[PDB]
Amino acid sequence: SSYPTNDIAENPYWKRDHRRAYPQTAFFDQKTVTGLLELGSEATPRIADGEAGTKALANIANGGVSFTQALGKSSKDVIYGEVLTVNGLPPVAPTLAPKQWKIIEGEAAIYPKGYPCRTFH
Amino acid sequence: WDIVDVANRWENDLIGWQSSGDYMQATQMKFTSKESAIKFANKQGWDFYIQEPHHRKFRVKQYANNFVHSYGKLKHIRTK
Amino acid sequence: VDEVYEPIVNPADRYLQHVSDLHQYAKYIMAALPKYIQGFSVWKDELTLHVAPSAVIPVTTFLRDNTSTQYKSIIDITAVDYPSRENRFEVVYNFLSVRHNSRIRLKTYATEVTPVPSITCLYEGANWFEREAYDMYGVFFEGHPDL
Amino acid sequence: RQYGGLKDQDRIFQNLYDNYGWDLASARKQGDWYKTKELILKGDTWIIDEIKKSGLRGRGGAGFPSGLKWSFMNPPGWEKNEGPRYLVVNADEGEPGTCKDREIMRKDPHKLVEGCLLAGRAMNATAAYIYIRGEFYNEAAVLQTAINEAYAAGLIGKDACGSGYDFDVYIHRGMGAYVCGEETSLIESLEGKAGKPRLKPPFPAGVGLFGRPSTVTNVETVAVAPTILRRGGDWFASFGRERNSGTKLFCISGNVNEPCTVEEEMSIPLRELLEKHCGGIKGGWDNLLGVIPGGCSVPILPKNICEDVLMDFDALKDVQSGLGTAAVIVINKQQDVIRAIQRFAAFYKHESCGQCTPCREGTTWLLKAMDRFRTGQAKEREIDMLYELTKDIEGHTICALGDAAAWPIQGLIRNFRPEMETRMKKFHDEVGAVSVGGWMKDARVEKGKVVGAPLPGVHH
Amino acid sequence: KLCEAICPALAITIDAEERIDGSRRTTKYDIDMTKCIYCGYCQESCPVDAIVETPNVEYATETREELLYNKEKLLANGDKWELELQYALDADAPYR
Amino acid sequence: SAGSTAWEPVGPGRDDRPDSFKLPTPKPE
Amino acid sequence: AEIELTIDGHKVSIEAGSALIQACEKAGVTVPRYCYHDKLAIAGNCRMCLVDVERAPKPVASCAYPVAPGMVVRTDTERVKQARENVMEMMLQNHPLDCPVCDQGGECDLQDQSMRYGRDRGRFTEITGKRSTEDKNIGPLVKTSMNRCIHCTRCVRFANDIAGAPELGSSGRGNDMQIGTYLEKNLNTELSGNVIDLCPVGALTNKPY
Amino acid sequence: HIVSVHRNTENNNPSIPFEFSPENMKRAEEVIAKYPPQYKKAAVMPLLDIGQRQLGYTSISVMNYVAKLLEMPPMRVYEVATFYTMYNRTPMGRYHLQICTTTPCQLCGSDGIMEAVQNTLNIKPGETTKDNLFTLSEVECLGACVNAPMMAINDDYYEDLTPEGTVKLLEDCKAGKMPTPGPENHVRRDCEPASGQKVLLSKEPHNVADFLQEGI
Amino acid sequence: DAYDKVDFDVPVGMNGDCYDRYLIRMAEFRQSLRIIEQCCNDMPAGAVKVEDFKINSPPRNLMKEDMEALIHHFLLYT
Ligand SMILES: Cc1cc2nc3c(=O)[nH]c(=O)nc-3n(C[C@H](O)[C@H](O)[C@H](O)COP(=O)(O)O)c2cc1C
Ligand code: SF4
Ligand code: SF4
Ligand code: SF4
Ligand code: SF4
Ligand code: SF4
Ligand code: FES
Ligand code: FES
Repeated sequence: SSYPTNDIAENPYWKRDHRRAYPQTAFFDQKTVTGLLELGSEATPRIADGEAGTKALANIANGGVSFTQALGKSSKDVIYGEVLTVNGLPPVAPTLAPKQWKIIEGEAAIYPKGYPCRTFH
Repeated sequence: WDIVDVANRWENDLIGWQSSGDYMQATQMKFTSKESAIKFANKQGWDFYIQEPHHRKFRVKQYANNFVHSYGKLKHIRTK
Repeated sequence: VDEVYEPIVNPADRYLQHVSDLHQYAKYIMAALPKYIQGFSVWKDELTLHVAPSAVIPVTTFLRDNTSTQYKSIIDITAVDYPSRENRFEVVYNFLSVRHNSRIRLKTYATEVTPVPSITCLYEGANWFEREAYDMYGVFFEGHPDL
Repeated sequence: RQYGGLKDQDRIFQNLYDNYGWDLASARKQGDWYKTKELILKGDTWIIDEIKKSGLRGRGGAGFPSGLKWSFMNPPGWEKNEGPRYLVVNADEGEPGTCKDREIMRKDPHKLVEGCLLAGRAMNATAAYIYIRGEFYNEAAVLQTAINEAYAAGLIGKDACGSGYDFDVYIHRGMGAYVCGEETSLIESLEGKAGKPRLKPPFPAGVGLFGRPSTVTNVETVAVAPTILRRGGDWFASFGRERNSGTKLFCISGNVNEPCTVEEEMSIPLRELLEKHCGGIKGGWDNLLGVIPGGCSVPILPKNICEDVLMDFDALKDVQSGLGTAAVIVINKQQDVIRAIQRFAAFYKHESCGQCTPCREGTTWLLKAMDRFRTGQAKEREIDMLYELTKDIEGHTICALGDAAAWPIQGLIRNFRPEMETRMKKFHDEVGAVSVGGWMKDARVEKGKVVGAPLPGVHH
Repeated sequence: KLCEAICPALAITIDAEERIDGSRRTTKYDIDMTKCIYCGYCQESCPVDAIVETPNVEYATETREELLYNKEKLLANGDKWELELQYALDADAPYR
Repeated sequence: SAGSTAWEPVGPGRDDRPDSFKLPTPKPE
Repeated sequence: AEIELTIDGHKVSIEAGSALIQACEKAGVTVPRYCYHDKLAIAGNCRMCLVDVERAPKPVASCAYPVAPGMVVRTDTERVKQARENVMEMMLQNHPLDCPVCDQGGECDLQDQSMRYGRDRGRFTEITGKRSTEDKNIGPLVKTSMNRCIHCTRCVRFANDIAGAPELGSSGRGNDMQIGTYLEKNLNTELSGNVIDLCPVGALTNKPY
Repeated sequence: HIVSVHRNTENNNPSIPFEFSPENMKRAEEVIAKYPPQYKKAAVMPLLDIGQRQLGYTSISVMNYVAKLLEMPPMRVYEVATFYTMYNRTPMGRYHLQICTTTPCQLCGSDGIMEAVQNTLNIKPGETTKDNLFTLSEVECLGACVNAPMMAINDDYYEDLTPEGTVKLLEDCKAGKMPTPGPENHVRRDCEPASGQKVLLSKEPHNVADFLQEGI
Repeated sequence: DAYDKVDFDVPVGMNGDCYDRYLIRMAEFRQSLRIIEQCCNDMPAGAVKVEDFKINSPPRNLMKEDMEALIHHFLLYT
């Protein structure tokens, strides 16, 4: 056994229930993405206060404004900072756990120099 | 699927196992709604009977009704 | 060892930054191909792009040839049966980029009679996988030299 | 200000020591049954406002202000209910350490009767049942005698005291139960059922005895009331701190030099009460291990906190305790406090009504644990297990007995932990090692019984 | 009937009823060793250590109906191999 | 598969959407 | 008259004086229970239906709390989860390890709600051991194993209210409570078997099955 | 411990008759009249005690007769008799010893009292003696915690006891007159402090009619 | 699993022939031997299975003594 899971006193299950804490499968259709574009997000709001902004969300929940319309209505600070990068370059396919390769040659290598196989760390 | 009588199950002589010839005695498709089921059945041409469900009827329940006044003879004596 | 000490941890806190990155990347792709991408989902370092059968060859060309998305390898093709839907089938392409060290998915939909375009024009390895999906589920991959 | 000087001129419960008669001729000299007729003709609002200005709080343990809970019986549109409206008196005195309600009836019963009549007038009740312990047999016979004399004098019955208020008073002798002292289990006992409590809602003021509105008071809470009404209220506010006004019988007991029962103003210090009205501690104030100031349903206090803590609801609540029936139970250093707490757990096990799950089971777990901690057959981490077991009870019950079964063990753990750990080390040295649950290494189920270890508490 | 439920191959076949002494017991317990994959999930589920899997492997036959083991063929097999089963259990149970 | 559970086994999960992709809440007023 | 309220953020409408659990059922929120059956009177002995209501300090019994306008109710916050785990700990203290021989295995609410709203492992190892109890002989049709009772009082309420067989009652007090006919009798009613479908635990089981 | 099940015997079965005497019947009706005519079931407790005194224990026949009279089903009587403890459903002795072992009376020495009685009578709690003379039973608090330790002998409290006093009190109850209740020997008195009163030291009381409010 | 917490090298080859694949396979033999030696030198104590009895069957000394563990055993194995 391991200690905090064999502890008999302050070991509630609802803290070490990692199954019912499972991360939801998020879904984003073009509607939910144009709202993030015409409006913003909780981190970078650009939305009006009150029932005005509520119906502003509602206009996008339905087909009131489109994705291409709000792609053309997007200032440079929007695209270059929320679609592309600040530098203007598109993002690359992310890596979770990057691997910087390295070559071993000579004596440490599995095979000598003559053979057509090499050795990477 | 509904059963076909002759070929549902019959007891084997050798060891006592139950045999079968109906190949749909264990298949049970699951659907999200009635309309999808009916469409899939018609598209495959199967004949179907729909079994409409029977829901519990809502009626109010109070803890107080256990302890109400009987102006006349007690109908029944409550335990708990 | 007297007492073993194993800290309690969620396995999904490990993924949050990669998940934000995948969301940004998907957003770029949807802005870049609005004609085709209907949506995208994300779940624990796995991306999925939802499209329609017309959009398979174009989006695959983008995902094979674009610099930021050199998804050159074809890992798998798979169909899935959801009879509750009108379009019961849901073809699934998995992809890989040895360049950037990333995978990505790509989902379409089909029927018992509505075919799907074949990506053998691009990835030759799709030949056998599409023959499998036909034999297993009945999906018809248009353009296939020998299905 | 500094308190504890209540003189006999302010002592309500004169005849606490048989100085005078309890009979009808003598209660008249004491002032009982003096001007009740005009007091009945004042009305409900004046009586209720007087008890409100007085600040008379509950005496059974829950210090809910009286006057308020009596007003609950008088909302708008009560008359249209068309029914009897009963009153009940909680003369049940199940609370180990408590002795006061006995004294209030075997010596001065007529104050109690007039308190029934007047609380009933304020609450517009047509009757008044009195629930007494069956172990209190002779006390009950005396109260019936005095109730019968009051029938003879007209103070109760039809046209009480010659006024325009019919009112009966009935004694019901409960045949033994601590839980039946609780509000709702009392009423179900009067309904000819087991004394199993009821949930709240529905409150007794809306749906109570025989379906009718009703109210459950402590004996003292009504017994004082005629005197608070006769004598003006304001003087009662002059006793004690702002929200803890008045006099309160204290049943002292235990390892004290002179066990006693006394009356004093609230907010009196615990130390003056222990030294003056009694003989001080047996063996000296520094031969004090702890004190329990409300009976078994209250956590114990340590010596550090007995030096300056007032005997009121508020301050005792401020040291994670409380005032119950104001029954003080004292414990020297020559005693096994753990033996006292396991006894309280065995009591609560014996008095659980057996209705709701946490009391049915948690009480028995607590007993099985405390019987082991008494001999050390435990680990140290079992004490934190025990604290969780009490938290499995403290709010998931119907009545308050579950909280009362939890709290004293929380108080033992909070204060006297090292004694538990020291007995455990004493077991580990004198007998052998131990695991979770009191299982040793040689313990085994051989032939229907456990043989390889001692088994605490099994007597059957 | 936990062995009957977890078994991947559904080899097992059971039928119980109340015994004359008022207890729960079997009247039928079969194993088709031609369906068995020898996974050991059945010696894992049993909360009384009844069904077990012996180290024996020398039980080939000339017929396929000698492999439809019944209750009597299993009870005798357990009466036979009990000493070997006790060795294996005394050195496997703590880890199991 | 007829012994399937009658009680919901794993309740709703936990959001892990980054806040930059959450639809903004308008300020109440 | 129908009111309105809030439950885990969702809004629902039901008549006045109703139990909160019926509202929760209306709104699809799954809530545990042992003592509550729709066709029977209410009681509050199991204490598994507890939920948090902003008006009251302690968790309260959904089975019995009347529904009121504007009340807000959470069934997910940590207090409820803890209280449910604690109650199930208490329920399974003195429950025998009879699941293999219990005819309710695979269809017992206690299993499912302990797996779903309860602890992976118990902390009751006490050497004095679990409570015991004898089996009653209430006739051929109903078999008893009363170490398995949780004292839900569904049986009593059914018998005395829907059937008319008041021979079934709650004897004793405390932990030594025992549902039974105080002396050997038989559960004489033509509705006797419905008791079997009411008990959550296999303390009352069909005999020819 | 508590027993919640009954097994029939030749001396305690439903076929033994039972019938209140004319006196206890008159008292029964005076009890039933304290309560509303329809809720006459409420009377089930005092009638059970009346029977428990007429007949020395509360048998199944007593319960069944009361359930006949109150028109309640018997099982709703069996609950009541089982729950409350003062209803003794087994044959008793002539003298039920009820000793408080609670925390106060233990700190004042009840263990020595129980031991002295266990050695005198040579009996354990929950047992009866060969004479049908002493049914012992340890119990919970009996409301006399101040005059600790204590005991009870058939509804009569004997208080401020010592082991010598309890032995000789049993010796008197075994044969002839038993002393009057209250503190042992009456050297000390009921709830007054043993030294003598300190508080209500007068010989005529203050009449409250002398200190009334300016209203009234 | 733990391939991030243990050292090893990945061979690579030119020419894409069968000979290079054979050399890679032999290199993987030897590097796996390196890994086996390391893991044998550091096998930490603790459990070998998740401690959540709602996913993994418990021990038997609990399933035969604790109630919740027997329930979980029953459900996982039915
Ligand atoms: C299980 C339980 C038992 C109780 N027993 C008694 C008792 O024997 N005497 C008493 O004065 N109060 C007892 N009480 C306290 C109160 O009578 C009762 O609960 C309620 O607070 C009435 O007190 P009050 O009207 O004076 O404020 C008990 C409370 C509970 C929860
Ligand atoms: S807490 Fe105990 S005494 Fe109170 S109602 Fe529940 S079971 Fe009965
Ligand atoms: S071990 Fe053999 S008999 Fe047991 S379940 Fe697996 S395949 Fe079936
Ligand atoms: S006791 Fe063992 S062998 Fe018998 S049915 Fe259960 S799991 Fe199978
Ligand atoms: S006997 Fe059965 S139905 Fe009745 S309360 Fe107990 S468990 Fe429930
Ligand atoms: S009633 Fe008890 S023994 Fe029977 S299946 Fe349910 S939890 Fe197991
Ligand atoms: S369902 Fe509410 S306590 Fe039983
Ligand atoms: S503690 Fe013994 S009489 Fe109260």
